[PDB]
Amino acid sequence: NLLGISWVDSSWIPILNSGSVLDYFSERSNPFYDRTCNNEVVKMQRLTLEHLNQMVGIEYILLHAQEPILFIIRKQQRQSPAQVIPLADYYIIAGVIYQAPDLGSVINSRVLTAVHGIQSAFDEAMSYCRYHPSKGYWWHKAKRKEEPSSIFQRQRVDALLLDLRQKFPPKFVQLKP
Amino acid sequence: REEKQLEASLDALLSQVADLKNSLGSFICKLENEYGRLTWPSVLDSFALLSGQLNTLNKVLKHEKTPLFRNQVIIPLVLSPDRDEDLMRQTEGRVPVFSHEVVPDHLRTKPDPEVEEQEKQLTTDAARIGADAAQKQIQSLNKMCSNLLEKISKEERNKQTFNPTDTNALVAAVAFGKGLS
Amino acid sequence: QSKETLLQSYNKRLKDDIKSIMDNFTEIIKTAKIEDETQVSRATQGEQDNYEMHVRAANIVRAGESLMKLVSDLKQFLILNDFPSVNEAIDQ
Amino acid sequence: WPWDSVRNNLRSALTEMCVLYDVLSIVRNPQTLQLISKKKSLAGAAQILLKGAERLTKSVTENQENKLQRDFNSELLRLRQHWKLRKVGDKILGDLSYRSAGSLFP
Amino acid sequence: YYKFPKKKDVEFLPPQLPSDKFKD
Repeated sequence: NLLGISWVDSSWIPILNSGSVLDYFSERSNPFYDRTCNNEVVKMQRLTLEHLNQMVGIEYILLHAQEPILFIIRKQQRQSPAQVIPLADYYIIAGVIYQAPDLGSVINSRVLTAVHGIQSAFDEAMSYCRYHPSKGYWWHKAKRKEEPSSIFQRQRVDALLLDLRQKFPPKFVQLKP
Repeated sequence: REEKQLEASLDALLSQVADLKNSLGSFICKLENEYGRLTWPSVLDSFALLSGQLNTLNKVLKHEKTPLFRNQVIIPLVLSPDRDEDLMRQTEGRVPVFSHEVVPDHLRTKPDPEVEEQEKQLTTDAARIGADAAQKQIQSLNKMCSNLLEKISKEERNKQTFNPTDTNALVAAVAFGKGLS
Repeated sequence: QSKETLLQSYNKRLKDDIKSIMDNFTEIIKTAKIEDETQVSRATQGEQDNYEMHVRAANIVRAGESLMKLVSDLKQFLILNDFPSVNEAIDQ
Repeated sequence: WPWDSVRNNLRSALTEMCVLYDVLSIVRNPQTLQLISKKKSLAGAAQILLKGAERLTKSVTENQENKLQRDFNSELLRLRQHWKLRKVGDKILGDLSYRSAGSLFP
Repeated sequence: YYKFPKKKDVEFLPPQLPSDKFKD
């Protein structure tokens, strides 16, 4: 259960190349990979690449080619050749030593996160107030705006209104003193 | 066309997620300026339509005709977070500018610990109390409402107020004695 | 115009929605995911499947326990028939 | 805080979509967490049911305790059953104009 | 209102009234 650390490799990884990962993992100090790698048996002779996959040694091996940032550190160890048995990565991708599993935990962490947001949502709307017998039937822009009973008929006044800028020309304003 | 099947699943989930995000962003603009007359029923319908339809597709596009996640490994072509103007035409909605040391924790399984941390803090609170009504609780009440919803209206496929025979018979016996003798 | 047809359609829609809310909210009410049938992940996907009830489960139970009385009052108010067709309390 | 919460939800959705798109482009024992999640979901469902029952028995219990002045099915009928029936121009029902026998002016 | 009150344009007539409540 040691994928949760968000540690990094800085100087215990003088390099994170294909074999340089095995030699970095030889010297776990402090965070670069597991102290329980083949660190010690890889460092008995020298900073090397045998304990990666060639000899039977559980080091942070070149599980695949990655020179640019860091090879995908897999604690590669199998008594026959051509296999790495995975639990994590000492690579510098995402700047951390994550779990190196599939999209499963990635999306599931995405969704646990969004669900944090969602429960926030549900409660936030929850107890604002409720509709009741009357919507929130409790405690027993609306009053007025323009005109309630403002009937036409004599609206005819309108009709004449349509005479007046005409009986006489509106003067220009353009002055908001 | 086996590789195309896996590529179609990624585009389908991404397009639906982008559409749901755009709908949530557009609906939020009308719920911020017009804060008055905001009913719980109308707001709940939009969120339910935007979350559920996306979650169903996301769950279906992962456990149905998906490539094995044990052989293939996630590995990018190169590690260069350079801002190029010829790379923004491959996502169509996101990934505007990719940087390297600008985001130490922004993308990690959507970081929002509320389940793993809780299970780690309460990893030991029940040894031999239950463990029988939690996993074997799928047979207590199996059917309680599924055998009463399809035998009311769907199983049928009404008082009569008008008599058609009485209408035609009374009309012919009123004009004359047609049918009496 | 025939508003009785619209009233019957509204009543049928309300009944169907109530039946669905009573039925579409039992996918996790009768089981607690005792087995791991998810081929992708059972620790990060199955845990988030039930912690996301607000988007999956509680998204229907919210309106499903609120629209019932609302629709009941709406139907009881829009149709205040008072139509015994004889107006019993008139000759009295 | 309506606009603040709206912007927060929009930013969260944008971050989720960006993380999903980035992941898509890059791809191209005694824990019982599910049990605790199911227990929390059942507790939330029970709380929602209790809140619904409380809103029902609190906002609709007006006429159940004592008949008081209430337009909802308790006051509108008293005048209606006494004066007119259901009619709607916009919200107007049964104007008193004696038009049944007036024949003078509407 | 204060603001700037620069509402010039023209029109200066219309009606701005309401009483629609008699089956019409």
